[PDB]
Amino acid sequence: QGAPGAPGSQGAPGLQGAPGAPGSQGAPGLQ
Amino acid sequence: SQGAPGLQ
Amino acid sequence: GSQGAPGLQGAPGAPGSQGAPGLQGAPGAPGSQGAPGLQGAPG
Amino acid sequence: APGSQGAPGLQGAPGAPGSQGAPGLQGAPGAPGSQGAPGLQGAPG
Repeated sequence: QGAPGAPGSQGAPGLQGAPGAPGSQGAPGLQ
Repeated sequence: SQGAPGLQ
Repeated sequence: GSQGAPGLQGAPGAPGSQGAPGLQGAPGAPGSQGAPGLQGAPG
Repeated sequence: APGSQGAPGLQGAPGAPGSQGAPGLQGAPGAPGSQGAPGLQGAPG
C-alpha cells in the first residue's frame, strides 16, 4: 500500500440523524 | 515537483 | 512509483439513508361537533 | 514493480446526503377535523 502511517482515527465520524420526529408541540384548545 | 509515475 | 490512481470517486463517506424531512398530511379542523338539534328551549 | 494505487477501498462515492441524507418528507401525517356548532335552533313544540 502507501504505508499509511497516519492512523485515520474516526476520520469519518458518525452523523447526527437523531434530529427529526416532527410530532411535537402543544396545542390551544377551545375554552 | 518530483518526477514520477502519475497519480490521481 | 505509485501510479495507481486510488479510487477517489465522489465522496468516500459511507453513511446510510439519513433521516428525511417530515411530511405533513390531512390537516383536519378540530371544530366542534354534534347533531344540529332543535327543541333547545320549549317555552 | 514498485508501489502504486488502484480502485478505492470502497467504491461508494455518494458520500452521505441526498436520498441518503434528506430523502424528503415521509408519509403524509394528517388527522380529520370537526366543523362547527349547530343545533341551537331549538324550536320546541
